[PDB]
Amino acid sequence: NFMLTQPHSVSESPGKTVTISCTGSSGSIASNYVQWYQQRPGSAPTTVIYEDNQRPSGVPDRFSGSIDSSSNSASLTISGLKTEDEADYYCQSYDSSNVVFGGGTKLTVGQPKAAPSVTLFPPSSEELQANKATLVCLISDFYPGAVTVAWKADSSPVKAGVETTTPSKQSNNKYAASSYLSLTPEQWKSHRSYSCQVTHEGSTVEKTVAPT
Amino acid sequence: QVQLQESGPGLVKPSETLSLTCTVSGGSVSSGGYFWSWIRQPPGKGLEWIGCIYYSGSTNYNPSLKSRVTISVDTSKDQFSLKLSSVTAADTAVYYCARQLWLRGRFDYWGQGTLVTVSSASTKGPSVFPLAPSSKSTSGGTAALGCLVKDYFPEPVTVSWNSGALTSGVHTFPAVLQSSGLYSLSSVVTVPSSSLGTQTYICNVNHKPSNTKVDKKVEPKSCD
Repeated sequence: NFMLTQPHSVSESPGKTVTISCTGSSGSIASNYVQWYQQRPGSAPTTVIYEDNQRPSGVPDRFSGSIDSSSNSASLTISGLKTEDEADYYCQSYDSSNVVFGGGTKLTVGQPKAAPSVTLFPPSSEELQANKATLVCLISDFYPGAVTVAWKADSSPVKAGVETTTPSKQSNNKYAASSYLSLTPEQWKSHRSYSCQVTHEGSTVEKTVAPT
Repeated sequence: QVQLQESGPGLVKPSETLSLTCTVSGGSVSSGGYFWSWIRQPPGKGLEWIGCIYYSGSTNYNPSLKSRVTISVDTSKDQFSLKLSSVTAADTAVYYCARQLWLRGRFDYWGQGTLVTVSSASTKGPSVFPLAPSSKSTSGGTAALGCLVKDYFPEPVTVSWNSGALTSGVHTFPAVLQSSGLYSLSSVVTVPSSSLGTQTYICNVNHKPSNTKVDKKVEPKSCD
């Protein structure tokens, strides 16, 4: 029942010094060796330090680790933050024949807000011939990446069959998002109009479509 | 030096048996007294230790994953494989085979992580639908058109416009799980409204696991 407690998010400006903790609950940190792993998103982890004080050949000297056995918290000191240091940090132990990892630290360090361009299309006739219908609402070129979608059937809000995507960074540093409303062909022609409303930073951008 | 390469299918159904094999090139499994361990990592979560093995029959497993992990070493093919039983939907993690020498030490060489996603239902073909632009689909001097990729399994799907000729303004969106199992996404491109009726735009949706390639032309809406 020995776990390694790590801060979820640690963010500081580049060029300064930070301290990342790794706290053991039951077992003492001085009992077993502590290994720190620094992993890119979408890449295999690489060991940034091991044996609690000695740096591997290839990493810079700034990655320094220290052990404070009195408080049962293992410290990793990083000085002079850079762009490539923005990664996940995990601390490792051994306990007793059972390797235990850490929670994970989000090392972090900033963009002009962008208006959410919004476009809408009605379901196609080919989809209607397949006894299906889907209303697609898309949000793009916006910042900050925090948008809320709300479908409308003329005036009644629609919640069933609503599928939306989390905002994703674009090539021009902005964000992109989507919204899908699965619907039956009979319900598409039941209402006079269908509209998707996008709320971003208080402002609302609304477009509407109709069966034509 | 030495390297680790994993194999096996990237999909598994719930309540089935997982078969992931990690092969070693440039070294020997039995020589060097080098341990071997498997480590998984869920997307957005921390690393999780599954178990470790020696070239002999010595083995150890995590208490949370006990009585479910079966790992064997075959020296003749110079590789080791891990078998998992009673796999669930919470087992979706990136599996790394970890060449590690010191049991209390470090995994100095990490293999590339294979993506494992508990497969639901079965691998099914995508349903591509055109996304017709109109007068209400344009805001200013530019217009937006695209293609809808709906009801497919499994991930991923590659969408290209005009066989890759159009890349500027093309946005590919991550998939989202529908109300019942299946996935859905779309890919759109922003073009000036003057080139609507004079330029032909064809989306190319490819689904390799289901072996389906669909080319769908996108045209402005015809009112009926």
